[PDB]
Amino acid sequence: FDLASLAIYSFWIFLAGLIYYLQTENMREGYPLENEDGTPAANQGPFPLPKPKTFILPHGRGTLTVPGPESEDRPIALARTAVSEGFPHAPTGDPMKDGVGPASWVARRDLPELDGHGHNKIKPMKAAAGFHVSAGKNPIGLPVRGCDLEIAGKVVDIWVDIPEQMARFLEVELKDGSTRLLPMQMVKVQSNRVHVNALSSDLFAGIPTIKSPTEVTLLEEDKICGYVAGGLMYAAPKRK
Amino acid sequence: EYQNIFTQVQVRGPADLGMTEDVNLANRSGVGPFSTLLGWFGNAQLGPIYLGSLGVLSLFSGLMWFFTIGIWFWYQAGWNPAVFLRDLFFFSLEPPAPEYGLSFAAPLKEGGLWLIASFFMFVAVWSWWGRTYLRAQALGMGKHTAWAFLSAIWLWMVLGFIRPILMGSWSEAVPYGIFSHLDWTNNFSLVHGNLHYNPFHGLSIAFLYGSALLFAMHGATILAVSRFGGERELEQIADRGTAAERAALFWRWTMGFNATMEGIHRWAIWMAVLVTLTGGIGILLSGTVVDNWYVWGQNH
Amino acid sequence: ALLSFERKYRVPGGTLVGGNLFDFWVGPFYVGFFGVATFFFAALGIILIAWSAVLQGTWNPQLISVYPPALEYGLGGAPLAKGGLWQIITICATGAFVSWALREVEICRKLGIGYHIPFAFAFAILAYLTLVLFRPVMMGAWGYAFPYGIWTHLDWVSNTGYTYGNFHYNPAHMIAITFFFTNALALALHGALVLSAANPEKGKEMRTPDHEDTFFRDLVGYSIGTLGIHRLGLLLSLSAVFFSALCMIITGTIWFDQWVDWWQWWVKLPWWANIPGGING
Ligand code: BCL
Ligand code: BCL
Ligand SMILES: CC[C@H]1c2cc3[nH]c4c(c3C)C(=O)[C@H](C(=O)OC)c4c3nc(cc4[nH]c(cc(n2)[C@@H]1C)c(C(C)=O)c4C)[C@@H](C)[C@@H]3CCC(=O)OC/C=C(\C)CCC[C@H](C)CCC[C@H](C)CCCC(C)C
Ligand SMILES: COC1=C(OC)C(=O)C(C/C=C(\C)CC/C=C(\C)CC/C=C(\C)CC/C=C(\C)CC/C=C(\C)CC/C=C(\C)CCC=C(C)C)=C(C)C1=O
Ligand SMILES: COC(C)(C)C(=O)C/C=C(\C)CC/C=C(\C)CC/C=C(\C)CCCC/C(C)=C/CC[C@H](C)CC/C=C(\C)CCC=C(C)C
Ligand SMILES: CCCCCCCC/C=C\CCCCCCCC(=O)OC[C@H](O)CO
Ligand SMILES: CCCCCCCCCCCC[N+](C)(C)[O-]
Ligand SMILES: CCCCCCCCCCCC[N+](C)(C)[O-]
Ligand SMILES: CCCCCCCCCCCC[N+](C)(C)[O-]
Ligand SMILES: CCCCCCCCCCCC[N+](C)(C)[O-]
Ligand SMILES: CCCCCCCCCCCC[N+](C)(C)[O-]
Ligand SMILES: CCCCCCCCCCCC[N+](C)(C)[O-]
Ligand SMILES: CCCCCCCCCCCC[N+](C)(C)[O-]
Ligand SMILES: [Cl-]
Ligand SMILES: [Fe+3]
Repeated sequence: FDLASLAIYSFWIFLAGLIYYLQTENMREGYPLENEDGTPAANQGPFPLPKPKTFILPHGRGTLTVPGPESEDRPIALARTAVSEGFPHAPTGDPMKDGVGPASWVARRDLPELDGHGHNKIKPMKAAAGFHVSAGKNPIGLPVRGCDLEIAGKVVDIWVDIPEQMARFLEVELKDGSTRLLPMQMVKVQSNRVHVNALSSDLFAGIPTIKSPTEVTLLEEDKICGYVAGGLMYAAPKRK
Repeated sequence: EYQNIFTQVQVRGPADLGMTEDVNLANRSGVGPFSTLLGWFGNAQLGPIYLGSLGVLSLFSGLMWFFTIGIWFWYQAGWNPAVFLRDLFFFSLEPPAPEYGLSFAAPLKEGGLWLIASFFMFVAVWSWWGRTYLRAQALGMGKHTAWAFLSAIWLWMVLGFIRPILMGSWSEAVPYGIFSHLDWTNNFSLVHGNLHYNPFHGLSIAFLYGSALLFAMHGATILAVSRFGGERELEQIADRGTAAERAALFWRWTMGFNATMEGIHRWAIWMAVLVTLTGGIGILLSGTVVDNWYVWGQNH
Repeated sequence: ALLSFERKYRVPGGTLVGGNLFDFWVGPFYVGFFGVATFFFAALGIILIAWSAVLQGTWNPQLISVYPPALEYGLGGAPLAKGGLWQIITICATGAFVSWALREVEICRKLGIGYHIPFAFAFAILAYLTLVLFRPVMMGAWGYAFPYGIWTHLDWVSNTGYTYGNFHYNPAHMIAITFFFTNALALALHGALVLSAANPEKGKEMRTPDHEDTFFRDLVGYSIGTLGIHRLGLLLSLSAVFFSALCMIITGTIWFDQWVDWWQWWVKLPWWANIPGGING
């Protein structure tokens, strides 16, 4: 029972408590577990639910307390494929339009994210005084091409994260004159074109639209990004 | 498929002068140039930097440490620039010999200079710690950075100050040299019966390896959901989005459990600080309480 | 059981093999074909470990050790008790690691996310194969691989390193270490920065990412950004492992002397090589 033996025993005790604390802290979202019918699950695990904490959000946007009563706050167009638990739930309609699977989106607040000074974090470059392309290929004017090798539109503007000085969306003008946003992370800027592998040219029109031409909300961002990511699975039929 | 490792199109605007809060704007420099080079991988803006009394003190004190070791290397090199560059990695500023114990009466060339350099390094590191605390305070932020820094300071304090004192001799401290401080590390293990069998050293390794495991996991995860804006982690904490959900579901389906967007950063900060926290303990017990770790290990 | 938000993501599709045959979950775990493969290899390797323990004569996990064949076996097969079990367990381990990664790929497809995670895991796999496959083969014997034992495999590290003096002087070893230390440095800072912004001083509102930027510009005059730090962390951890495999694949294959001798090309440059004085004069 020398001093070194007690240090290492003490530490293992400390570490078991640290793990217990870290795991409960990581249960402030998505818990309690549910059955596939929405009801609470009987077996919740050995770790209990943590006690609520409160974040005071800046810009008078309220406060968040987690854990709290959870809600999807949106309809889910899926149906059970098995009586037993553990099997896929099959889309009942058009999964890209119904926003399920890889096309899923979360019902975030229908407000734009703000920067430290209370201004919209993301802005079209035509509304961002002083911003420009400093390196690489400027995609404005370039045609946008889908996974079917057809042209869907041309890039008309870039939406930039101003505090971070980063391109986040390409505003693409469609054949009918309207525009859509494309995640910067899902496009390939080439010399003479912008290639989007996730969608076919005739699926750009289906990208959810924004209600203001100079701002995009967190809800809109989730709907846009989910739709485009869902094309990798659901637009593959006509992928050249 | 675009992978988001390097920026495709850089954009640049008016420099960001930053948040004000209670920062004393008198001590902020001007903005530096933009770096297209860094812009491919991160932000291209350089500066501004805050520079108060502590920063100046840390900076000046840190350069005195640097210069102290330097003139000693030029003296070992016989003042020959050719010899200086040849044997740069072999030069070493060693602590006082065991004979002097914990005395500061060691002549400069027999560990007296090592004591001066250690004083400047001591002032530079601790003033820099105070800097990480007050910079966060001035912005109203938590002090998680200063506390994580203490963990690294702990191991440095044990190696060069706490343990030598408990051993009763400055000669137990580490020398200032590239190759010399590697040799010190190798001899420390041989003398103490193989550190592989110091359990706090094995724990330290588990957390070092685990820090690379966790950052690869976390970095790769955030990039894989950056198509959903996953890197904007603070707003994902205040308003969970599909980025945070897919990230959690990937790991739940893979290994059976998962984190939250906030909770993963608690896993991270503890994984990293436990490296130097356990390591400092293992060193502090070597030679004070345990002489031979292998032999000690065979009784437990 | 599911997370409150999980159901909408549990759709069919994304598999690479078997269509919908293995497209289901057991509790939280996704199966898929490579979930079955993983289970097969893992179950088989664990039996062979228990079998080695019986041949060894102990059931204490701290003493079990499966050794590779003796050098005299070269790169041929060995009898089960004389290195064969190590050989079969190395096959099973490889099967499990690779199956695990392809399962992760199937989970990326169902969730519509990038493939960065299995890509990063493949670096760890490459490092395992460097030590148990590439380096033994280039050296001509399985015995150069390390034994599967909790403590015996640390002895192997020490024996292998001291065969070349102080392994510290392996220059690729230095680089790998630098990335390991820098990675833990960067992980600690990143965790602390997010938490300091989400959990500010008492009586304060949640901070913004602009505060995170400002804090680091105030501290060191530069902020890499919210995206760049995750890029950086991925890079520091993989680079560390890359140079680790590199520092070993060259040890015993193209370099055979003590690693401190490698640094003589600098010391013995014929111009200053003979200038008197210094450490090497
Ligand atoms: C990497 C270069 C060297 C090496 C050098 C060292 C040194 C030096 C040390 C270790 C240590 C450990 N090593 Mg080793 N080790 C190597 C290869 C391996 C491999 C492998 C398959 O390649 C494995 C699985 C291990 C496993 C282990 C653990 C017993 C221990 C803590 C690791 C850890 O937490 O890492 C980070 C990972 C995590 C935090 C995630 C969790 C991982 C858990 C802990 C893995 C448990 C594996 C289990 C014991 C073995 C398989 C069980 C099967 C059911 C049969 N080593 C090679 C040969 N390893 C330390 C120790 O205490 O050893 C006694 C130590 O000091
Ligand atoms: C006396 C010993 C020698 C020495 C000799 C060696 C030797 C010999 C080697 C190293 C290697 C390493 N040394 Mg050295 N080294 C020494 C001193 C040090 C010091 C120090 C501070 O003194 C440090 C910091 C290091 C640092 C390091 C790293 C660069 C590297 C280990 C990481 C690695 O490769 O991971 C690679 C990662 C892996 C192997 C993990 C792979 C995991 C697989 C894919 C999955 C496993 C799954 C698991 C079984 C599942 C469990 C599931 C359960 C649910 C838990 N050495 C001294 C001088 N060192 C090693 C190296 O570079 O290897 C390539 C190596 O072989
Ligand atoms: C590449 C950078 C770092 C990294 C990254 C990394 N590791 C990863 C991943 C990533 C990105 C994953 O996605 C994957 C994962 O799911 O993690 C939770 C994983 C993973 N990294 C793990 C471990 C691990 N990673 C390590 C290191 C690293 N991982 C690097 C430092 C280390 C060490 C020693 O440093 C370990 C021990 C696992 C927890 C997990 C992979 C789990 C897996 O493959 O599961 C399927 C296999 C089994 C369930 C077991 C099979 C059993 C075998 C048949 C028998 C065992 C034989 C073995 C040779 C025994 C030897 C023991 C002795 C050496 C003591
Ligand atoms: C930002 O977003 C993030 C998250 O969400 C918001 C996260 O959630 C995570 C995950 C990370 C954590 C939860 C932290 C804890 C992890 C650590 C410390 C790593 C170390 C991990 C471990 C020690 C666990 C290892 C576990 C296993 C290997 C599982 C055991 C294996 C089993 C049971 C077998 C697997 C099952 C099958 C193959 C299928 C079954 C087969 C049949 C035939 C039935 C990350 C990285 C993240 O960035
Ligand atoms: C042209 O070149 C010039 C001359 C200009 C140069 O400047 C060249 C300079 C260099 C090339 C610098 C080279 C630098 C090195 C080789 C540094 C290597 C450093 C290490 C390996 C780090 C080891 C540090 C470990 C120790 C022993 C740290 C001591 C810290 C203690 C906690 C402090 C102890 C304090 C003491 C004893 C007393 C002081 C006061 C107190 C209140 C405690
Ligand atoms: C161009 C360089 C100028 C001088 C540099 C000084 C030396 C820094 C050394 C190591 C720390 C590595 C830095 C990375 C740590 C960043 C932590 C983090 O999470 O940052 C995210 C972002 O900055 C929040 O918005
Ligand atoms: C590195 C050690 C990791 C240990 C983590 C242990 C925590 C496992 C939590 C399982 C419970 C999860 N569940 C069923 C409640 O969702
Ligand atoms: C010695 C290392 C200690 C580990 C550091 C862990 C960070 C948690 C501390 C929370 C600090 C919060 N606070 C009150 C200062 O804002
Ligand atoms: C924060 C995550 C904690 C993970 C803990 C991992 C434990 C690794 C086991 C190492 C065993 C070392 N020891 C004491 C036997 O020498
Ligand atoms: C010693 C390390 C072991 C940690 C491995 C964790 C196993 C899986 C975690 C629990 C998931 C399964 N569960 C409890 C939800 O049924
Ligand atoms: C190494 C890559 C993975 C593929 C190898 C598959 C071998 C194991 C066979 C398991 C499948 C068995 N079964 C009956 C479910 O098809
Ligand atoms: C299923 C994946 C196979 C990859 C190769 C596995 C490497 C293990 C090598 C063991 C050598 C044993 N044997 C019988 C071939 O001599
Ligand atoms: C040395 C070869 C074996 C490495 C394991 C291969 C499987 C890892 C998963 C593939 C990674 C490629 N990617 C980016 C398409 O996911
Ligand atoms: Cl300051
Ligand atoms: Fe993060």
